[PDB]
Amino acid sequence: SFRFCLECNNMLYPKEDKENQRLLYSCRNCDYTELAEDPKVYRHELITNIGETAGIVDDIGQDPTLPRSDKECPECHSRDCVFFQSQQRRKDTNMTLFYVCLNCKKTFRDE
Amino acid sequence: IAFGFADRSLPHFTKDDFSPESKGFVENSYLRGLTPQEFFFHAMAGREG
Amino acid sequence: TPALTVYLDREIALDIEKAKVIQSSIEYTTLKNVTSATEIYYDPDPTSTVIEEDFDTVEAYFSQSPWLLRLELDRARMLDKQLTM
Amino acid sequence: DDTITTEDCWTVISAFFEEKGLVSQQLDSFDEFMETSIQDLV
Amino acid sequence: IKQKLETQFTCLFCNHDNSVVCTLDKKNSIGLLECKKCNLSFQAPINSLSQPIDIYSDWIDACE
Amino acid sequence: VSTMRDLRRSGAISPEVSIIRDIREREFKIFTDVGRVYRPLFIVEDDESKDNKGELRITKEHIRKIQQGYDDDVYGWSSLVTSGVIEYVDGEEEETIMIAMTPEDLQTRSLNDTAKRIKPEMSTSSHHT
Amino acid sequence: DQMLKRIEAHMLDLIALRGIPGISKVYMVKHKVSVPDESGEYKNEELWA
Amino acid sequence: IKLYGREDKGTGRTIKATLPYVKQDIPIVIVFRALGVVPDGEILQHICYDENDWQMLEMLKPCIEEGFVIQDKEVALDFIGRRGSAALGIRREKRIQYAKDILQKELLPHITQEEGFETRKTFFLGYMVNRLLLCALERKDQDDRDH
Amino acid sequence: EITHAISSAKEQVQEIIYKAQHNELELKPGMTLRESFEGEVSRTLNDAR
Ligand SMILES: [Zn+2]
Ligand SMILES: [Zn+2]
Ligand SMILES: [Zn+2]
Repeated sequence: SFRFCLECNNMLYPKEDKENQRLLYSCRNCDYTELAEDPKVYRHELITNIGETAGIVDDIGQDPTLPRSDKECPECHSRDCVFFQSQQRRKDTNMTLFYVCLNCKKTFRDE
Repeated sequence: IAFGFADRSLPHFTKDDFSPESKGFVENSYLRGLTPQEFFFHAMAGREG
Repeated sequence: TPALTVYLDREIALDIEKAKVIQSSIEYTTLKNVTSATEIYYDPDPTSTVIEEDFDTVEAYFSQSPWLLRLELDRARMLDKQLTM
Repeated sequence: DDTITTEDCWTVISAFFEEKGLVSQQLDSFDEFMETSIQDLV
Repeated sequence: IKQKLETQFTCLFCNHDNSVVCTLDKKNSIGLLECKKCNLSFQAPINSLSQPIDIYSDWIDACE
Repeated sequence: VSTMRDLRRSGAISPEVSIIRDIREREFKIFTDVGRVYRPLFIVEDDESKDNKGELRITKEHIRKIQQGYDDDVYGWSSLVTSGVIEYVDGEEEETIMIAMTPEDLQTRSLNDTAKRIKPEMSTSSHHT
Repeated sequence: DQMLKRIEAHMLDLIALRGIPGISKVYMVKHKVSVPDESGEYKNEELWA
Repeated sequence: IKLYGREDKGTGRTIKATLPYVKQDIPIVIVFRALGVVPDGEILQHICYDENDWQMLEMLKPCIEEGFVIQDKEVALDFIGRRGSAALGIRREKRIQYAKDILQKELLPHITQEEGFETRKTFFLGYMVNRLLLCALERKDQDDRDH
Repeated sequence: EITHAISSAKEQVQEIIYKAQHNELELKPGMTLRESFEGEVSRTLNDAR
């Protein structure tokens, strides 16, 4: 995640300081320079499994269109719960369904 | 039969069902008559053909 | 559907492990396959690193531009390709 | 009150038909056109 | 790579249309303009987002 | 959304007005456009607070009143619609709802005739709304 | 900084560990083939390919 | 709108817009700046709403990088007015105003046609581009045109 | 008999579903878990009919 300058509102561009040989966070339309906590500059992944458990909405318990289920709820121990599958459109999506309860809203896998 | 509606082929079925009938299996025959869902799946196939 | 009908050698044609070896050698492979995750670091120290995911590994391994080009590979996929990192 | 039979639905349909008719939407849009469209465009 | 542009732009001095030649030179981020009739030239910094139309706009903003 | 649903159900808002809430997308779209299409639907009362829960709002009283065609203190189709027993649905509205493909199907059922079509099992979800 | 990411992206693709290029995948296929037999008749023969 | 740049090809994953009565595409940041929000912080706010989505941030990053030359509404506008498909010789005097006109008029007229609600246009544009980026990530289904 | 066969086939399909959903259904060559699932289901239905 990349952030901007608080007062200049322009993007912080991390420029090296060879004299101290450290990482910084330097804007360009201003001169506000701040130290970089982690020497990481940019990070990118190849295999993505993020967003499968981050696409959660609270009011999902109020939808009747979704099927109900007697799948025992790990937390609320109810026997009337809905279940669905990840929203990811990747061709290789593995359909280990994200069973969701009326209350817990937890993406639990009982496998 | 695909999910022409969001996450389901028909509003009369729940979301995320996969039973044979739930995605376009006909169990009846013409003599037995066709329930509306299987009728519609057959109609889709015929239009396609 | 571009494809090739390939006939192996007589001994291989009746053999399976040799056939798999020949397939693996033939099937095209790249780092992207075995590559898993990449992480660009400004590692100021040419002689060491300030990231612990490899700190001990570099210490036992170590015994210019300071910016670090660090990446991760996929062991499961790496061995799927009959190769080691 | 009791369960709703099928002929209940058929008479439902008959009443709906008698109100609206087959050309209902046709006359509706034609009337709304003559009513509001002309002045709005003018 | 230099790109001579014998454009259709009309220059204000000799008032001849298609007399403006907008040769863009991004090497130094510095533009170049030429006329084949009165030989007037214009200068303006050129970012990665400047075009002969933008150059002509800068010329009008500068001369007049 | 419940409030506006009931608002249109009374007839306060035009039935043609389409009201769609997207739970997953955290979106709420309302349409009142010309050129939209719609078809009627029975309203299965689904509130978990009364007997009509999972049951039709329409009743044989409305049937009698229509057979009269008058109101027993004109009682027409639009009267049924306005009373809140009958709603339309456009193509997009059809998606976010669960309909009972037959009046029988509203009540969860409990035979073996070779001269008839076959109804669905409907067992994957022990609960229906 | 930008040079480092350019190098990262450049290497991400331009390193082929093994295999003939242009071959996304290969399949281990078995094959039956009629084979003349020593006595003179023909014998089919399951064989990898 | 269109997601310029291919996956690690075409340089960054940039985006440029297509407009009525124009002849060229423009970086999306530029049209944001000509509409009032020159800073990229407001642009990202109106566009990205889950800052945790660093992936969104880095797909838009080339768009942000390329959006540093324009820093105010007038340069963004004359820039835009330079590509307004109009005649030759409008000069910055009227070019900026014509650009602002086409930013207001001919642009999302169904949203607003008067002044003072270009902020509404910015918010709606940010939402639309957010949908575009979600689709590029393909975390959601492409809107079935047959629906 | 037809109904018993249909019940058995639908049971096969349901067991295939329980198989795939618990991340237990084997992958077909060059054909995804979703695509393998679809193929197995289709084969089961063809066998049933
Ligand atoms: Zn700044
Ligand atoms: Zn629960
Ligand atoms: Zn001249």
